[PDB]
Amino acid sequence: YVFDKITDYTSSFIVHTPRKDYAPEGEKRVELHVHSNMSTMDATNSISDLVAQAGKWGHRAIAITDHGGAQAFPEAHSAGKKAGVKILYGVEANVVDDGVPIAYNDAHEALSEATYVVFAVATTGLSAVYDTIIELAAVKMYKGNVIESFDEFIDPGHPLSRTTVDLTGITDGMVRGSKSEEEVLRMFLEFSKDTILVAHNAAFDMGFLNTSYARYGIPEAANPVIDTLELARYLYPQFKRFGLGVLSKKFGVSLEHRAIYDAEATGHLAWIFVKEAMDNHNMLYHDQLNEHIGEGDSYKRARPFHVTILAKNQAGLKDLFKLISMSNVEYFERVPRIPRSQLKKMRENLLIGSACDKGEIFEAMMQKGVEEARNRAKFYDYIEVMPKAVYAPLIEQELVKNEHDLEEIIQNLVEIGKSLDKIVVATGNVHYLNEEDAIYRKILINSMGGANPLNRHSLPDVHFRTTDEMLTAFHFLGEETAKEIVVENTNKIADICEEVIPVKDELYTPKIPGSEDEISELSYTKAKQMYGDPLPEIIQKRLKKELNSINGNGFSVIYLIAQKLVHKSNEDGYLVGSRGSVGSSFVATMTGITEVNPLAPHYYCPECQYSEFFGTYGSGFDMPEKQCPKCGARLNKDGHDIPFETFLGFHGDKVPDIDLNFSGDYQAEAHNYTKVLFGEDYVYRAGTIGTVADKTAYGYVKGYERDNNLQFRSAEVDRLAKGATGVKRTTGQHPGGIIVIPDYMDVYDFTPIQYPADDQNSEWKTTHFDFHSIHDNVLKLDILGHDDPTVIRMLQDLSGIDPQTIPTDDPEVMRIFAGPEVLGVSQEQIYSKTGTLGIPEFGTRFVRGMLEETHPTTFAELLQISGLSHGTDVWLGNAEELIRRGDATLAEVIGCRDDIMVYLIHAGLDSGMAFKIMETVRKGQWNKIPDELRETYLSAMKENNVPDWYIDSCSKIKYMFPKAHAAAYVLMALRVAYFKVYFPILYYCAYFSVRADDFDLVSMCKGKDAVKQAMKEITDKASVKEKNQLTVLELANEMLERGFKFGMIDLYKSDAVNFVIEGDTLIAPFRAVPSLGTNVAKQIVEASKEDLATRGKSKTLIEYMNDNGVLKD
Ligand SMILES: [Mg+2]
Ligand SMILES: [Zn+2]
Ligand SMILES: [Zn+2]
Ligand SMILES: [Zn+2]
Ligand SMILES: [Zn+2]
Repeated sequence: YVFDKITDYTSSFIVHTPRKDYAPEGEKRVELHVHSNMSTMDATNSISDLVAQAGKWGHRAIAITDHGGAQAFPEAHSAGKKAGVKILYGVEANVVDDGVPIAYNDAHEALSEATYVVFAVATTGLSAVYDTIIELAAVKMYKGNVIESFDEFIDPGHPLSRTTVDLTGITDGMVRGSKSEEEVLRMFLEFSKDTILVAHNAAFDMGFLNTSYARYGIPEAANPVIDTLELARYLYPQFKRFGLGVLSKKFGVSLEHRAIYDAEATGHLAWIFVKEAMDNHNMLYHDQLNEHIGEGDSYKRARPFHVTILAKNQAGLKDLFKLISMSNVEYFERVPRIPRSQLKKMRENLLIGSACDKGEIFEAMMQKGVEEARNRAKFYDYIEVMPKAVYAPLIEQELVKNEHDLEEIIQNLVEIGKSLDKIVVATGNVHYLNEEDAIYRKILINSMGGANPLNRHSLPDVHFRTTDEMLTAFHFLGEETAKEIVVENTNKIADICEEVIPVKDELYTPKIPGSEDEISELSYTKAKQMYGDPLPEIIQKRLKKELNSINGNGFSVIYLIAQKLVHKSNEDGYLVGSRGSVGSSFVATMTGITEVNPLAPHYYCPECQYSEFFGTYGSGFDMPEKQCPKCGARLNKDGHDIPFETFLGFHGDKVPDIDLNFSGDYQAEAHNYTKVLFGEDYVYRAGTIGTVADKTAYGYVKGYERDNNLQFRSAEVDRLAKGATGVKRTTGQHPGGIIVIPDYMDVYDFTPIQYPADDQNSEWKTTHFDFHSIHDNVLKLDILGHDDPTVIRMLQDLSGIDPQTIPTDDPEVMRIFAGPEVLGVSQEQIYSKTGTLGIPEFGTRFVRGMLEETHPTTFAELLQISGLSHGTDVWLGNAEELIRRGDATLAEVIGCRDDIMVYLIHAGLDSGMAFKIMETVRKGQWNKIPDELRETYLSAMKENNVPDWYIDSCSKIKYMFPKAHAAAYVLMALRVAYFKVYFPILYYCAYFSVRADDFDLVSMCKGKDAVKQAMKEITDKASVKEKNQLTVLELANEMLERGFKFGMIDLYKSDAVNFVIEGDTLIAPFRAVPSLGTNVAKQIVEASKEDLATRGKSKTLIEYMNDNGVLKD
């Protein structure tokens, strides 16, 4: 089979009828237990392909039930709508019994004075139903002292398996000659009279005893019982391990596992436990031992079991989301846990199921008996019986002795269900699609090793089974029973559930009263202040069209939130930049959200509010410095000719998207204000599902071959890797996204919630679903963090210059981009043609060579450089050769999509056609577009006399950067350049303190020679770290060549993270010193050489300073 590379399903190399459901059309099964790749590191197939498979097999419904999550619900919805297959939305939850009693036969005896027969049993196994006691020990204890002892051996007819001979120190001879049970049971019944039975895991030992009793018609002997396991859990929740040995060790009790020892050990503890129960609490009787049960962290110590929960109706889906959210947020231990009481409250619209062999019913039937399974099954709505293979690992694990006993377990479960009038269904616990895939799942598990108990044994065959396979597998039950539990009951369960929709259809934005009016008032107030009450026609038309598009579509909330966030940012003294197309909005400019002005190049008078508008000038900043005609003030200039259609789309029917680069420091404050704005219960950090990628998958595959010692063709490694790829590995938060839920709706109408990476200490909750499926229905606010706003603010603190006052039309920043002669350093010295090292977006070697080659000296030319840099194929094979060959200037070449549109409309082409042409070129689809469309575009361009090179340039373009983000980058660059060109020490301090994280401090402090040698090493090389060090070292060499110097870290002159300035030397932060740490840095700031070492706690860092000359000081 060609998987890229041809696979025979046996091996791989480097140079078919699909599975069919043969059942009749109406007699197809419904698969009710499906695990997708959203079950963390458990299943490997996407829900989409499972749903597609089901749609080819004619099943009328399928159920998605992942392990503790619903993260495959949106993809499942899409797949079910494509395949015409009904989706039942469920989860495989880990449910913990809320209340597990400590005392079993409630009685009003006094614990301090009662007689305890602390007993124990050696066994042939764990299943009281299919294995028997091989020994019986007990110690009658009083007042904490032993009174009597009863130890006996019981001989099973079969020889003891080597497992028992080892687990239990009992051999066949050891019990070769022993009394019959009937007799040993009667002896223990008389011995255990008028006493309080005691056991560790008293459920296990009481079930065995009662089963043995019932084997001879002996009375059940229901005297009061105590389970030391539960008592220890309740009394010492602090412990995380409660096994006898562990507990015996903790409380200093000695044990080798022979029943006699076990018994004496439990007794030596049980005395302590009962004393603690009587003293530390008010439990002086047996009954009082059960009063406080299932209260508190009880969920944390309980052992979860698998349950299947299916949403009955849309209310049921909301309830499943609330249960998933609570299991993630309130009842999480090493897994999302649902207390059984919570599942009972919310079950009117939930069909609860018995799940798999890890369920309560299968566990009870295989280890406790039909009556316990019949009582537990009372709580479920349907019973799940899987084909024997799924239960095959149990036989290999020796839980079920043979195929005869396993057939007895499945048949009993079918009967118990008919008896209680419950739907019994065959499910399949599907974890993969076809059987060739099994190895896919096996290669994924092996990676976890001892973490996954599934490794201890072999994995089952959990593959989607056709209807006939399931029917044939359960045929062992009978003919009118297999067809019932496979086809009829499953379809009955499917018909019970009403159609559910997990994802909404429209966008639900928050409501702020007076938002449209507020946005209009802000925009018009700013416009009047900048251009006068008799507003110019151009600005009038722009504002009217923008505001009609915004307020008309109900998007004023997006702009209003953006405005409040940016205003608060300004009040704290932080500039907010933007990413995307928000700068294309003049309402965004006037409301203060953006600093880019999308208007046409224009002059405006600061005092008269006069105005003149112009495509002769590419941008207003690139215009003569004229003086106001009306008065003597220097006319201000602005405008970058950015249409709003790029942001609000043609016709303005598009949802505004405002990504704001707030400072890295202030992002927390911004998110907290988004909470204040909408409430702590309606804002959630966005969520991302980190999965396994091919590098990791290849690693896991190679690890399997090494561990199992099997060679694979390299191509087989490749095929196996492409198959373990896409499996959920973890969950994360988006870098700065926040999702807001309308106060007239709750999060559960959209998604469950959780903590990122399941960290319960997280200050924010994330959405359970991907932001990629909830962002078309609720507002996703991108409050991103960027280092640029952190640099400008510190430069303002260091210099006082208000950032806005800085002029971006300076006549020396163009010089910075032409050459370093403005800086006062030679190209030979700074090792770069342009003195733009460290100017945001203008210091990468590639972009620096682009500048050296084209020598731009205008704001429009700098925008073209930024576009050439963030566009694929727009330059290396496009405008780099059109410029070197001399065909076109830097200004003429295509650099941004908005530039494409403006030029096509600067020429006679109609605006609508250009928008279409701009979109086509932006999406790298010009080649893809059919000749009819390409011909319309070509004819229009030629009629407007479009230069022939332009069309050729368009054909090779892939992705083109937006013009507004480019203008933001260029403004930040020009402000940081003002300081670099005018106030160098301040610029250098800000850059290092905010961006530089890796300093070869000793080399930088030594002088130029050292930095030069260090750069050579990197030049000869290299790891990401080496190149980061090389960028910091290059800025260091520029600063050193400029006469400024660095200083060694000073105990009384070094800030923890920020460089300090004295003359032309920046004192260095403690953070820079190799691994001086950040917490250690803060501690030093808070504060003999030994005394300093103490405040810091590291001897190794003390040795560093002792060698670099601070400790010498
Ligand atoms: Mg025991
Ligand atoms: Zn699983
Ligand atoms: Zn399960
Ligand atoms: Zn399962
Ligand atoms: Zn004027």
